[PDB]
Amino acid sequence: LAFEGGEGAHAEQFSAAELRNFVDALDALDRKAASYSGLPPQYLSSSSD
Amino acid sequence: LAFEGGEGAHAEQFSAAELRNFVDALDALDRKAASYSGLPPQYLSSSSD
Amino acid sequence: ATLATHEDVTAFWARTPTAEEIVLINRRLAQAERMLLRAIPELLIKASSDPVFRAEVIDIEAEAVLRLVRNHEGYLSETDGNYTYMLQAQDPNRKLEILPEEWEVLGIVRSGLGILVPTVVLPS
Amino acid sequence: ATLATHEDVTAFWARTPTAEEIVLINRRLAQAERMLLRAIPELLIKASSDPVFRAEVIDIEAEAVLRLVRNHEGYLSETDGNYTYMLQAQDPNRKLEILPEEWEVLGIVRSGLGILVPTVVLPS
Amino acid sequence: ATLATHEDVTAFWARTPTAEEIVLINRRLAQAERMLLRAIPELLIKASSDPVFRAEVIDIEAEAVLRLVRNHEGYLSETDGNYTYMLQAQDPNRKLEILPEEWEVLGIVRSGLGILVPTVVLPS
Amino acid sequence: ATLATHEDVTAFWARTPTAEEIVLINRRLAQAERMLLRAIPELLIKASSDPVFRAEVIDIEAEAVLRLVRNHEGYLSETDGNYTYMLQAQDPNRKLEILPEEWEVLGIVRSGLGILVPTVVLPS
Amino acid sequence: ATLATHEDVTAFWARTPTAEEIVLINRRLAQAERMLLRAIPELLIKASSDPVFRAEVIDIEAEAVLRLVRNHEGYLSETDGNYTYMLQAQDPNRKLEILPEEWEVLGIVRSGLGILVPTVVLPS
Amino acid sequence: SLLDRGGTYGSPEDGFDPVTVYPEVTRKDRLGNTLVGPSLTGIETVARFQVQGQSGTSARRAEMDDIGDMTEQVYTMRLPRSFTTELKSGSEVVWRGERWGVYGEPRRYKGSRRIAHLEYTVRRF
Amino acid sequence: SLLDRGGTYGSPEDGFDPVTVYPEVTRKDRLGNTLVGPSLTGIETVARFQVQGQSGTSARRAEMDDIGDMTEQVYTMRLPRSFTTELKSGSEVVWRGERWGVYGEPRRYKGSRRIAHLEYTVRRF
Repeated sequence: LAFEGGEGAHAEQFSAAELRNFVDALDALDRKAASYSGLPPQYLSSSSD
Repeated sequence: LAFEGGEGAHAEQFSAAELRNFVDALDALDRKAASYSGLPPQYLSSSSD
Repeated sequence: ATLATHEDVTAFWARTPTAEEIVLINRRLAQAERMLLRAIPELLIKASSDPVFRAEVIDIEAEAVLRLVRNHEGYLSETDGNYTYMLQAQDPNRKLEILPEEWEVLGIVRSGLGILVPTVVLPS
Repeated sequence: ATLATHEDVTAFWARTPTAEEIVLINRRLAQAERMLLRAIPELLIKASSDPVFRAEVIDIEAEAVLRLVRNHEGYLSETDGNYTYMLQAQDPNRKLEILPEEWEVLGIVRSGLGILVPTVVLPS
Repeated sequence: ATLATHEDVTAFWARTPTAEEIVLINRRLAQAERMLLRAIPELLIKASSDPVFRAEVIDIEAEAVLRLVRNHEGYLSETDGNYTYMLQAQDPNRKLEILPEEWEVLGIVRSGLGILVPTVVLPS
Repeated sequence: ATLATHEDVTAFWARTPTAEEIVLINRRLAQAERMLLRAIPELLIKASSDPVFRAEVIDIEAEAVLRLVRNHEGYLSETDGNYTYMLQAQDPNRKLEILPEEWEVLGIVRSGLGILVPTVVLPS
Repeated sequence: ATLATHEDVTAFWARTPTAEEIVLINRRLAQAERMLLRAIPELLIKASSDPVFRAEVIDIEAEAVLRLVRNHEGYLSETDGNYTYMLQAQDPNRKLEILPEEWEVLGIVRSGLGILVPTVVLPS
Repeated sequence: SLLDRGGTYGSPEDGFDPVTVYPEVTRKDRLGNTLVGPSLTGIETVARFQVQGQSGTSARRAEMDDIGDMTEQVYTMRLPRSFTTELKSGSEVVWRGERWGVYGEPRRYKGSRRIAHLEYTVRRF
Repeated sequence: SLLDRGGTYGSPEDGFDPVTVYPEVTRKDRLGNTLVGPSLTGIETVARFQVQGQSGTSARRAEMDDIGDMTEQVYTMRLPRSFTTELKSGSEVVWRGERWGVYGEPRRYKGSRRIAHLEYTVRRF
């Protein structure tokens, strides 16, 4: 894109929200839900050993 | 590319969106879908052991 | 003759020219005419068909010439003791031009955004 | 045809125009009318039935001409015998314009946020 | 007649106007009243029924005209053989307006925060 | 009538006002009282029974009018025969205002910190 | 003989040149003709065929020269007994030049984007 | 332009007063001497009057009592350039209802087309 | 430069009036005295005239009534430097169809080769 715009005209952007800022709370609530229930860890945390 | 610059002209970019930011949520939802269904971890969350 | 005439320029100018400034006004009107006619090849067909388009052309020519003949001697001040004046420090009226906001009136609008498109010739 | 007349521009100027300034004011009112009509196609019809809108167009035309006939051929100062005057350092007023805050009275408003939309033709 | 009158503008100006300046003040008062009325459609109903609110409208109209008619002739300095003056650096070529501090006295006020709301059509 | 009177403004000015400056001072005192009476609805009630508070109001008004009236003609210099003078510089944009510290004398003040509070309606 | 004439320059100048200025104009117009004829090798052929193109070449030659002859003595001011004048300040060290927009009227243009192309000789 | 500003006899600008102006006419006396004086029919116009700098040897002469109640008054006087008629020595003006003589010929200032004008002096004594 | 501007008698520049200039020659009178006066053959040219003589001891003399309808006018006068002839004090000028005497010899200004010029006075009474 090419612009006549000048005299201080410029382009800038708002950043994305990082969705892992919620996912690392979803992992923390799966640890609590496993702790309260006493299920084997792999029933909730399917990446665990 | 050599340009005339009589305004004080300059080049700019809007940045790329990082597709990993959505894959962070696709991983989280595969762990939830696996956990609710009770399937072996590799049926859904195949990023697992 | 041109669409506008020296009677138009001497009406937007609040003053009457000498016969030496009249030939300048005619020469500048003939220069303004060709700029509009080159930008809009239809100009004479539009100006003979539509009276409000004619009205816009007539005073875009008259004001374009008025920007040059206004104070064309280049004086800032004069005196001879019993009288004197001083003018505003205007920017020099260097060349005949039509404003961007005058080109909007004839409908020859221009985009301030354009695109550069990269090309590569495709294989056989 | 003008709704406002040189009596309106005179009433806002307080000074009385000479026969040259009357011709100038008549031609610039016929330009200000024409600028508003080209932006507001309803203008003459609505001004014939809404009497407060009629007052607003007349005073906006008279303003638009007044700020351009006021101190034309703009002197900064003059003297004559032993009398002398000097004016405030005004804008070199050289163009007929209607202000954004006058277009808002006619009911037309410049939205200062607009968007560029990317597009690509969908395949077949 | 208008709500304020040329006696109010005279009383705040502290000079007796000439008949040309009375004609100017009558046009400006009509413009200032109409400018308030378009923003506050009940203005005349309030001013007919609350005498304290009426007094605000009277002085806001008189002030809005006064700052525009004060030195409208635009001299910075004027002189003869034995009397002269020079004025402060007042604003040249100024405009009729009502200030934010006058609108809030009339009970019109506008926020310094506004929300852009992203919206998307929900599917069906 | 107004709490303060043109004798108060005259006493702080240390000049006798002319017959029209008396009218200006009375119109300005009417504004100054009306501005205080909006911000402190009980103003006249407090002034009826607290003489120290009344003594403040009587010269918060007279100071506010005097800041405006003090050089209302807007001169910087004059000459008369062989006599001439020049003033210190002053703001041309003079308007009737009560200072933040004068509101603090009236016993009302802003806070320079305020909190924007995010809210979302809770589900049901 | 030269395509434009000292009468063309005189018409745009609105002063009668003295016999020394007539010689100067006759040298300068031939310099303008060479300068155009080097950039457009067909100039005189195209001007013999197209009278609108001829009119542009005539007025570009005349106006390109007029930028030099206008105040060529370099005065800012002179006085003569009572009489005295002063000029709006204007460019020192002027020389014969054709503007980018005058080349565009002659139908030739410089683009502001060019490519530097890396190259390496391929082996054998 | 303070030149050609003045308006018209029914409605002057601020700096200008309405005047009736009686241009030059030539007459014979009883003995055939050729005299000059004001016409019997005057044009109506507007004029700009400013006090002439009567000083020193001429300031004491403003009032006298050697043979009668006597005074001199001197003003420079100028007419808008739309007034094409030229006044001459011994032409007269009615200003403020009083009658004033043009004194000497007009002074011609001619430096350039914009500046060019005539200024007169008038006296009453 | 203002010293070299002027045009020609059939078409002057802005500040210059066309004139016929009669340079001086000497004649014998009846008794053999030699008198200066204007030549019979005039030269067509152009000249720059400016007002003069406004000092209080001379401004009084502009119109008189002692023996006749006498008036006196004074102007400084300059020809463009292309006019190589010099007007000695017996010379005369026809300006606006009136005949004006040169008055005293020309003033010479000579500060440098570009400033150098002659200025005259003309008078009519």
